[PDB]
Amino acid sequence: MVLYFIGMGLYDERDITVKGLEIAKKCDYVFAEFYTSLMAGTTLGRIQKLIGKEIRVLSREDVELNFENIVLPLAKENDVAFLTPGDPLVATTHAELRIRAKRAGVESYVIHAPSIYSAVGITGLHIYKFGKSATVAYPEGNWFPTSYYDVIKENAERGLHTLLFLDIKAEKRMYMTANEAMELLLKVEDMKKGGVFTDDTLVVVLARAGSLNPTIRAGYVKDLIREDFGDPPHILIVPGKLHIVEAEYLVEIAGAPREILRVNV
Amino acid sequence: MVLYFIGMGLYDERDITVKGLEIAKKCDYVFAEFYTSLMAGTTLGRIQKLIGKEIRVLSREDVELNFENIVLPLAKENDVAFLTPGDPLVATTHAELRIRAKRAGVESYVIHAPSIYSAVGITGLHIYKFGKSATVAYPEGNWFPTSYYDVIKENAERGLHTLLFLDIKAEKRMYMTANEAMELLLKVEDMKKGGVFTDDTLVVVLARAGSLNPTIRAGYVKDLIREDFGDPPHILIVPGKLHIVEAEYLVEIAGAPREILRVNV
Ligand SMILES: Nc1ncnc2c1ncn2[C@@H]1O[C@H](CSCC[C@H](N)C(=O)O)[C@@H](O)[C@H]1O
Ligand code: NA
Repeated sequence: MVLYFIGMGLYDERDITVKGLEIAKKCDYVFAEFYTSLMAGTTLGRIQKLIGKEIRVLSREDVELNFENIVLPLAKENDVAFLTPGDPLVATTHAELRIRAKRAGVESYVIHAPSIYSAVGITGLHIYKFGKSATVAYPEGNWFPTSYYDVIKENAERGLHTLLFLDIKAEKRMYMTANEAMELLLKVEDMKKGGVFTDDTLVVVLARAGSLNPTIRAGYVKDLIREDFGDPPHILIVPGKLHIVEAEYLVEIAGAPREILRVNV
Repeated sequence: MVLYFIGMGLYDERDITVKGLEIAKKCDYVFAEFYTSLMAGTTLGRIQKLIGKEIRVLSREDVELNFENIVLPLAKENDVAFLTPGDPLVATTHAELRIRAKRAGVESYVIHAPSIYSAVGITGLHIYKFGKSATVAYPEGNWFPTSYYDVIKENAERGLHTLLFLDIKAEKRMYMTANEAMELLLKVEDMKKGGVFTDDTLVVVLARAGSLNPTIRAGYVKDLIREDFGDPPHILIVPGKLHIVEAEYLVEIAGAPREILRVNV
């Protein structure tokens, strides 16, 4: 009787750690969700094939309202695994599920996997220089989210980089592109006018991290806002003050304008 | 003609991803470094047996000063793998290595793995609330660095959490414990008296992340400063003001005192 929170990683079924795979293979029941992120390089079939078990996919409602009714009951008499994209506890509310497990007398263990949060390292930006992170959320009806704009501003004043997770509506199959995130940010800039995000702002786009050929691009909003970065998932990053080697990397690897090599100390 | 930056993960040889293991097995030559960090839950022998290849260890100088003379030459006519603890390119200087590859006409791909940057999510603290990160260094001689103290201050001031890496002497295999980190910070507080780190400061300790039995403890400095958190590596976190949900996880999972439910929320 035990519950394992196992991350499947960034892009495909092979992004799971060996630890996670060997443990999953031996579990009596295997559950999973695919609404907290998008694994663009795999399918349930390949995952099931790899694990050798039938996987039951849970919806956000199943998890958020019925985890203790669907999963925990089985964990009391068996070994259960709950799979999620990337790392199970990063930018999700799955951590709270460990409390529910506890209160049900079920021991839980966490098996990490590569996460988008650390994969930003591939952009060449020093990961220790990232500040507070935020999520660019799709406006809905008359409600237009904007706090993420304030995060960029706060980080920028401190010279820190800003990681922007992009919205996702799995059931509607909606995956926010970096382009849409940029459009929303310009609209918020027009609203607040803090000179935080404009056509001249340098940004970095990372798409489908985890694949052998992710899309890594850096440049000014005016030039990237309409560029095709390939299929989702995408994340947008607004760098703060750059170190020379960061700029060098963005130019050499992410095709940024050579002019950014000239940093303003 | 191809260099593969492959992450070994957090704690033991099984923290590498299935993708990383399979690719490593197809490489003609396999290099690894254990100076940016160490896999306390395994050995070079166990990693070699898992990969089924002989692994050549590289020192910090081998990499920083001679990467292009030791690794790249072979990558020109073979498939080569460069293994590192955690997720590749997280270590500040590693991304630049890809520029060296490009310059040498060598293709490079990144195979991600679990990083402490995302693994700390197991402490229950929301990942988006983490601010700038820092490393607590041992003072020595006339040198007493304290910038990490200022990082905590700026972060906590904005309600952000601070991830603190503890000093490590790879070659000498000596790790700074969370206990030593706390003592050091109290000492720094005594000199700067900014009211940033005191006996009443709430801290979180994460030890052996990646292991199936990690140590996750949360409490006030006065009660944790002499507690035994087990074997290294240790990571110290100074949380900013907590979301009730974070506080609850810390109490139920990290054994934190109920007092934080009213004092630090
Ligand atoms: N492989 C990938 N490439 C680019 N962005 C990704 C990504 N995986 C996740 N994301 C980003 O993060 C959002 C999901 S947030 C959940 C993250 C997950 N627990 C993890 O550990 O990665 C997506 O909407 C997207 O903006
Ligand atoms: Na961070």
